[PDB]
Amino acid sequence: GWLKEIRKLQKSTHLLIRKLPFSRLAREICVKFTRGVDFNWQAQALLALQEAAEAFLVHLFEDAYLLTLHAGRVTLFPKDVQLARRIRGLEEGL
Amino acid sequence: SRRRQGWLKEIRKLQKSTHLLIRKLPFSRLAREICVKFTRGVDFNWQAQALLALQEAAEAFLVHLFEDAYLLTLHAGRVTLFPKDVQLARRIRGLEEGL
Amino acid sequence: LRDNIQGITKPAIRRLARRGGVKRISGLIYEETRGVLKVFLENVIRDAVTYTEHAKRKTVTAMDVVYALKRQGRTLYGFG
Amino acid sequence: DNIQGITKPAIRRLARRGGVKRISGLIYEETRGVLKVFLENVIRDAVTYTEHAKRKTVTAMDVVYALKRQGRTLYGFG
Amino acid sequence: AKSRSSRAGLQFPVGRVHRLLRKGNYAERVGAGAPVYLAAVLEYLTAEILELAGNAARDNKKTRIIPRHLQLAIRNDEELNKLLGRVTIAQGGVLPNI
Amino acid sequence: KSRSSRAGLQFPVGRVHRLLRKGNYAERVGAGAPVYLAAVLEYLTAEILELAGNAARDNKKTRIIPRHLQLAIRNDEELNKLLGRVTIAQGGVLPNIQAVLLP
Amino acid sequence: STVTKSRRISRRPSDWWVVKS
Amino acid sequence: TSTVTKSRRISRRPSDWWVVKS
Amino acid sequence: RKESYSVYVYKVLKQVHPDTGISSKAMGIMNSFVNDIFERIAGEASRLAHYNKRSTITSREIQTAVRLLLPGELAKHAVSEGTKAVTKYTSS
Amino acid sequence: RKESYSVYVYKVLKQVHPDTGISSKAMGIMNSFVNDIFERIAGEASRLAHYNKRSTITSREIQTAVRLLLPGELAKHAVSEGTKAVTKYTSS
DNA sequence: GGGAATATCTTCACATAAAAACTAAACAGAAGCATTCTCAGAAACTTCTTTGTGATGATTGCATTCAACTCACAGAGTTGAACATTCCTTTTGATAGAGCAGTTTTGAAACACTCTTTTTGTA
DNA sequence: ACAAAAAGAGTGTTTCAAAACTGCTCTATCAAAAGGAATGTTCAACTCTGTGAGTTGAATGCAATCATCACAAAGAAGTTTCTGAGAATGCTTCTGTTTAGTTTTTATGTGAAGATATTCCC
Repeated sequence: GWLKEIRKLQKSTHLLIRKLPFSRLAREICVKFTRGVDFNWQAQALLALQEAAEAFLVHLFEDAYLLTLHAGRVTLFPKDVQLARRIRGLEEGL
Repeated sequence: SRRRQGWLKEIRKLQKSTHLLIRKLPFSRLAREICVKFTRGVDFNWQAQALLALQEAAEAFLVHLFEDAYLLTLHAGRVTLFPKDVQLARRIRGLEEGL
Repeated sequence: LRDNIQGITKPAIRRLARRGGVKRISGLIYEETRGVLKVFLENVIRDAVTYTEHAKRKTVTAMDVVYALKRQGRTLYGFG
Repeated sequence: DNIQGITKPAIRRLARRGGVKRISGLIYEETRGVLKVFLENVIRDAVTYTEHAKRKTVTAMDVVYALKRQGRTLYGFG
Repeated sequence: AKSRSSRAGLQFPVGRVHRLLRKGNYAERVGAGAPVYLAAVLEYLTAEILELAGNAARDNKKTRIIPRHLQLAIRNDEELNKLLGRVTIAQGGVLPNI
Repeated sequence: KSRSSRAGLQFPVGRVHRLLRKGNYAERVGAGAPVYLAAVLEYLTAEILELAGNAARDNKKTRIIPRHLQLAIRNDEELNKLLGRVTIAQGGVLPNIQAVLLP
Repeated sequence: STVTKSRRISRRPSDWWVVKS
Repeated sequence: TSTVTKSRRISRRPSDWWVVKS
Repeated sequence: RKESYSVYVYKVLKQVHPDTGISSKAMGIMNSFVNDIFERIAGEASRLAHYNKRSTITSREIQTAVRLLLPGELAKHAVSEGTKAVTKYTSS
Repeated sequence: RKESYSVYVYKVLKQVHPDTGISSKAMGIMNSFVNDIFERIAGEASRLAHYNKRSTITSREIQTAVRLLLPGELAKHAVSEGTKAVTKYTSS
């Protein structure tokens, strides 16, 4: 089952996170980063921000999985994600 | 025993020195060989500082790569650095940082 | 805290991992991934709004996001 | 045998400075290959800079520029 | 009544490339053959990408190039993939791996 | 009557102005831009040199060397992140051994 | 911890790959 | 596998560049 | 008003695949790609001229910058194309 | 005939550690560092001016570039020093 | 332990390589002023984001379980560090010596500027 | 048809390239010399495998809920145009401050020496 799920997802291109939850998250981060002046967001700005975040996460998962296999496991762990971030090296992994 | 921690003394001594660890003449021979393999015509000369900077960069690169690969070693529950560790560290660093 | 980070649901994170090719996922991966996504967004959004307020604007443009990513080393193509 | 010029003890010292305790036997060939790959990339760009200038000697600045364009800034030789 | 692009045998605007070079303050002065060379290179790279993208659209049994096909074309050529190593194609997806 | 003295800096405002004008950065350079940039550069070198002098003093030495610069940089997270992709010649590494090593 | 001439705490780069809570 | 383009530029697919080859 | 490379990308597409259409979003991606590569090459040529204390970006800087930025065979063919174009251009 | 920031780095060193010296190699590294950071900030300010269709690099671009390049606490004190200097400079 | 033994520590002297201090001279920055040209500001227009509503059905969430995994470990098998001896390769110091980089000078080509004509994307 | 960008011509400027020249620094050599690499052996120390115990994540199926889609309105914000004020540039003159070259100190690394700290035996 997971196999057909993987094969179906790897041939699709649509975004996997829901646009409205992603928008809420991005907006609350922005208001935490503000200096007392609120900002608006073009609809394309949030789509751009979500396209990049999902690509980043997918690539990070690929790297982390290689670490899982190196350790002889098939189950992805938080230590495999943490180590992939450490090897990527403080700008690509961050 | 034969030597309690002979490697540990070596590590602790090397990690506080700053001199280059490869020999100048072998390194320069190798570098010049590669350079002529690139230039079909007449070889270039090399400033002593040019070869020195090349060796500094190469050694820093290799040391950082060994540090990254040993993390994958310990990740696999080992203590012996295997070639697969270096290969994976190169693969995860990417095309730029891992050549 | 109640939500807005829990909006990134387990099925969404699982879809991301499956597209990444992960066959089997632990249970702490979800909190790990929410944290990673948060730190990623904080870096990009900070730079985006820095651009946006250097221009004397109040709307974060797609080009601001594109510049933020480009300066962080990730080039995005579909939004020029 | 210029690639064989990098000796087993030199590679071992590199790994020890990197903090490695135990080193496999194939690590030596692996490290020679990796070092050769690294050198090919930098030397190619260095001689490209040197050829763009109408020079026949490779300069510390040529190596520094090669490294910077590959994303590895070097500070001691500017 | 002859464009510099036509004189070079190119489809890319030599005049526009020249104007961009001059106004981008890359240098205080621009040679005459620089925009010609640059437009030729840009056109060649565009052709190389579009060819592989069209091949991907073909064997994907489609008729129009979409971002998916550009992504497939880029990530399947080693040199193009090395060139666009830090580039994200929006709506591009990934390549099937294990 | 120098601009550096007028701004309270040790770094050369006039030289920075000339470098900005000659570096193909923009057509025109404001009057305060070299002042701001020189102040920033002076602050950054002050930070680095302070940390490096401390590192040298902790080694019972009175001359800063590349080793001390490296120790100062790699031990401050801000500077370590700023100079992330920088190699310092003759700087060595940080004395860091993994915990599973030391018995 | 360690403070410079300016009130800038120069913390050492302990760990960043691990997420916080 | 390897595919020649509409030029003499032979366009190979990416491989395990991370492995040292003889 | 707003400049782009959509018309020229379409022309070269007609040359290479005379029967294949391109999507609006794919055309935007191609515009982004052209701008990106242009900026890379132009900046590399700029800093080359600045290194060699020159003040003009000639077709020689563009050639060296192309050699620095592109991988092996890509760079070989790109240099060939550029030299061919400048020869055909001056031969007029 | 070759300009270097050695004298200014040495002045700052005397201010911060009045009885410490610096080796020649360390001074060369300090020169490389200053040049590198200058180039980073100036390139970013140039890109900003070009994004906003401006032709002038003002102290506002330098500040924004400093905010983009330097990590947080570093950038705070950097912009503090910069604004302080420009105020003291315009006050004359 | 308890004294033995050494490697690792601190201490002193000196040569010296290296940094600091001094000098002139020379080059670039400051002063002053005329000119230019860029950008702030205001006003009018437009357009795009926010906010709100309603349906809905597609998607998430919750609970179980058990098959599919991870983990510890004990024994089997493999190998890398430690060590003793040889020698050979690297280092260092000349030593030409000459090839090439760096400077200057000059001069022809080439590019910027400007005005005109002309082609090209909307009408 | 018309506005905007681009060729086209011609003039003035400037810059880069070819030349000649100087000295400096790279290469090639050599000669000891010594110290460090190569060699071989061994065994303690590691990796690998297989098993069994313990854990847990995918699968499944329900109800709940909320993302999405559409739609509308408002108005906040962005865009365009225009103007002039002041800020940047360009140019000339003069001096002061930076740098290259001397030349005067002086950390420091070495080396030797004494001991303190670490370590073996039963």
